[PDB]
Order: sequence, then C-alpha cells, then structure tokens
Amino acid sequence: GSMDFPQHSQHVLEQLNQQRQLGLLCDCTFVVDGVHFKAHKAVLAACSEYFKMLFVDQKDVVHLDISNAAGLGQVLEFMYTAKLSLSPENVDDVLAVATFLQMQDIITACHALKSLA
Amino acid sequence: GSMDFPQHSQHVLEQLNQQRQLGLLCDCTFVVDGVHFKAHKAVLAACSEYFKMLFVDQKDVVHLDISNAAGLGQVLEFMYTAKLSLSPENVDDVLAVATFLQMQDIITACHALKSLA
Ligand SMILES: [Zn+2]
Ligand SMILES: [Zn+2]
Ligand SMILES: [Zn+2]
Ligand SMILES: [Zn+2]
Ligand SMILES: [Zn+2]
Ligand SMILES: [Zn+2]
Repeated sequence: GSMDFPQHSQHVLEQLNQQRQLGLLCDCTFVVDGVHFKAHKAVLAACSEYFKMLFVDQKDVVHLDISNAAGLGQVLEFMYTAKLSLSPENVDDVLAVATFLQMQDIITACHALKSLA
Repeated sequence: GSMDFPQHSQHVLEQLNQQRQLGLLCDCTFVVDGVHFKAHKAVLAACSEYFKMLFVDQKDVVHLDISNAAGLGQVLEFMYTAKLSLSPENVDDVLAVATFLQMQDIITACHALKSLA
C-alpha cells in the first residue's frame, strides 16, 4: 500500500536543495534584489501558484516585479529547506509576500508567530 | 533564527505529483517495459543516484537497458507518492532493482516485508 510519506518527502526535498547548491539540473534563475540564484522551475511552481502561472503562460498574469520585495530572500530558502528565518523586524514583510505568492505553510507560520508575540 | 515547518516537504512532493498528473513542467521520460511515463529530472535524480548520474553523463554509465527489469514498474510511483506494492512474490525483484538504483528507502521497505518469516 504505502511507505512513510512525510519521511520520504523530507529526503526528496533535502536532495533538491543539494542539487540547487551545486547548480545541478537547475533550469531557471530566481532574482532577489538584483542577485541571481539558480532554482528548479518545477519546485517554484510546487511552492507557489504565482510561479506556476509564470512558467505556463506569463503573459496571462499580473506583471509585478517582486525582485525587490522585503522578505523574498527568506522565501526562496524556505522553499528548499522548510526552515523560515523570522525576526520581529521581518515577520510582516515575509507574511505579505507569501500571501502574494500564495504559500500557505509560510502564511500560517507567520500568523502562528504573530499570535504568540 | 530558524523555525522548522516539515509539513512543507509533503506540500512540495504532493504538488510535484500534481504536476505529473496534469502534464506540467515534466522534462524527461521514465521507461518501463517500453512504455513512456512523464517525469521531472530533478525528482528522479533526488531519489536515485543512477538517475542523477544518467542525466549528468549518459555515455559513461553502464550500457544496461533496465526497461524490462522485474520490479521497475514499482519505482516511479514510489518516488512521487511513497506508494509501494510489495508481496512475497515480488519483494526480491524490487529489492534487486532498488539496489541497482541506489534507493535506500525502498531497500529498507523490502527488508521489512522479508522479515515477516
Ligand atoms: Zn524516500
Ligand atoms: Zn539580472
Ligand atoms: Zn494564456
Ligand atoms: Zn536585523
Ligand atoms: Zn509549502
Ligand atoms: Zn520508447
């Protein structure tokens, strides 16, 4: 029937991050404050409806350059690590951009932390 | 600082499998008994050192067509879902091929079913 799905997905993700840090099989460039960072098209799409829509047919969606977004640097790291780097100064910014990106794990993570503070 | 959100792994692989279902951002074809199944190079590479190696330099990997390997029809589904159909009758074919593919998760599964004895 099945094996352990949370354990398996973890190993797969940890492997996709290792591929990234080595430029291995990366097929796009994710821009952050002007800076290029290699990434897997499939993974950005897996994380965000916005990126999904962008590779399928970009002409059809909102032309918003989020390259300079406050919190965006934290969002790319999360995608591949499932680790979020929040601080009292950056919670709102990360939340705002993840809400735009439609990334629910981060939305509820930030909401969770905000509720405690 | 850093907070772990491990459910996000399950989100990435679930969506990667959704992408495979709808024919999206797949860049390679996994062959079983001559049959073409669409997949992501990055997912296959993440799960198997054999596949990782095959997309890097196909010309200097052993010249063995494993399309007809007994148990290979078990592998692709597992990579995306962790779903696995082991049985007394098929454990060894799966193990044998899981070994060639360097897949520890599937090897461990096979050994566990074989322990019922
Ligand atoms: Zn696994
Ligand atoms: Zn640039
Ligand atoms: Zn269109
Ligand atoms: Zn600071
Ligand atoms: Zn997520
Ligand atoms: Zn063929």
